[PDB]
Amino acid sequence: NLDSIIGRLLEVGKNVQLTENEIRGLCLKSREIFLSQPILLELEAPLKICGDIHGQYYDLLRLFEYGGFPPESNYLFLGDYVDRGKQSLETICLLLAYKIKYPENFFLLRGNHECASINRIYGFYDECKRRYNIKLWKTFTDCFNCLPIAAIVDEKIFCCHGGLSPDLQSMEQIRRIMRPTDVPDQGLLCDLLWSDPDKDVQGWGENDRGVSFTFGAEVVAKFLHKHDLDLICRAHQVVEDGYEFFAKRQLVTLFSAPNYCGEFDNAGAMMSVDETLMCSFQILKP
Ligand SMILES: [Fe+3]
Ligand SMILES: [Fe+3]
Repeated sequence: NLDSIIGRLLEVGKNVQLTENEIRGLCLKSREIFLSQPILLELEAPLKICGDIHGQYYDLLRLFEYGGFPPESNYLFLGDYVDRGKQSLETICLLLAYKIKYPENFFLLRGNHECASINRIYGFYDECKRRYNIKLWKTFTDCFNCLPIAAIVDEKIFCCHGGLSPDLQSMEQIRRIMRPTDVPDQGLLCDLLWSDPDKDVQGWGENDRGVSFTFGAEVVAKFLHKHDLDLICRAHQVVEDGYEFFAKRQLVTLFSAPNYCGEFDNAGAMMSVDETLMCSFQILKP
C-alpha cells in the first residue's frame, strides 16, 4: 500500500502513526533493494545530496519542498536519519518508502546512527518501544545493517557519512565489505561512518568522540589526487551555514537539520550537482 503510506506520511510535531505491518513491510522490501545494489554506489548527476536529519521530520518535508518531491529530483542522503529528534519513525519511513518506489533515483547511505548500539542510547529504541515494540526496532536494525556505505558521483565526488580511513587504500576494500553487518568499534567501516576533518591536525589524529580518527587537509589532497577525484562530500558534524568547506574546497560537510536538536541556531543545506558536475547549495534557515 505504498502510495497510501506516502500519502499519510505527506498529509501533515504532529505524528503520523502507520501500522506495524506497513512499517515492517517498508523495512523488508527496502532491505532487499539495498542488498541487491552495490555497497559502493556509482551514481550520476543530476542529484541532490542531503546530510543529517536526526528525526526532524518537519525539516525533511521542508527539504523536499525546496528540492522537489521525488521523482522530480534525484536524492542521495548521507545517513543519520534517526535519533535525537522527536520523529525518527516518520523520517525513516518516508525515506524507505521513497527508496522502494524510486529505487534507481533515491539513495540512502548508512550513518553511525544506523547502528543498534547507538540507537539504543540516543532515542530511536525508545521511540520504537513506546509507539510500537522492541521487535520492530530489531527489524529496523536488520534493515540498517544492509545500507550501503559510500557513493561516487560521476567518478569525481566521493560521498560517505563520516570521512576517510587510514585503512582506505583502494575502493575495492569498500566493495568487499560484507552485509549485513554491524558497525565495528574500529577499522575501515567504523572510520567511514565516524571520522572528522580537523583544521589543526596534520595527518591522522585522535578523535574527541573516542571513536575513529581526525584527518587533516593533506590527507584529503592526497586521497583526491591518488584516486583521481575532485571532492569529498560528507556529513556527521553540525555546521553553522548548513555546508562548510575544508582543505581549500576539496571537502564539504553537509548538514540538513536546521536548528539542530533545539540546541543550535544552524541552517540546513542541500547540495545540487548538475550534469556538468557544478555544485550549488540550497539553504534552509532555522
Ligand atoms: Fe549526526
Ligand atoms: Fe554522525
